[PDB]
Amino acid sequence: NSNICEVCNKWGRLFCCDTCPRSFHEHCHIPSVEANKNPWSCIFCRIKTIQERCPESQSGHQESEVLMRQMLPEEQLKCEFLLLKVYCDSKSCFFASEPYYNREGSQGPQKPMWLNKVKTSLNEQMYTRVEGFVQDMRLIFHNHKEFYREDKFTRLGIQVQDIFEKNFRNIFAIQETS
Ligand SMILES: [Zn+2]
Ligand SMILES: [Zn+2]
Ligand SMILES: [Zn+2]
Repeated sequence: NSNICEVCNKWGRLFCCDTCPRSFHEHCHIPSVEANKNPWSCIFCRIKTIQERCPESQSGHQESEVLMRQMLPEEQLKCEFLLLKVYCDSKSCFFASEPYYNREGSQGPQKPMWLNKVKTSLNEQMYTRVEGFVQDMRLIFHNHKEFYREDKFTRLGIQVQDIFEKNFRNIFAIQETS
């Protein structure tokens, strides 16, 4: 197995996947690494299994159809993995914890949002459809773009949104377009 966490790329107290060489900190993995379970399979392995059990799940889909899916166990897992893929990028640090807004010439967002809040919301089964999760994720970056206006820091929002959207299209097998 790897000797660094797959998500944050640091050593420490790592839990190792039994079916692939990835390792994780307890709370870097999503869901948090399960207490018992020997063997244990990580989220990457669990997603690969879904795909292997239903190869047709990789044919293209319309985003509108994906968004209306109810959060049954497989869609719950897919959203957890997509959230994890965003945390895998180091620039996710800027969006993880609860933000505050005091900048001359800008007003804070009406509905603040951040990664750890989405993480809690998934953990507590607060989303009933994929749309709920995707909306909160997109709102993180939209809030950031609006607040930082012409400051070059706005680019961080664009960058992390691009990681989110690329992973969304991959995980949910959105039909490729120009
Ligand atoms: Zn970690
Ligand atoms: Zn694995
Ligand atoms: Zn099948």
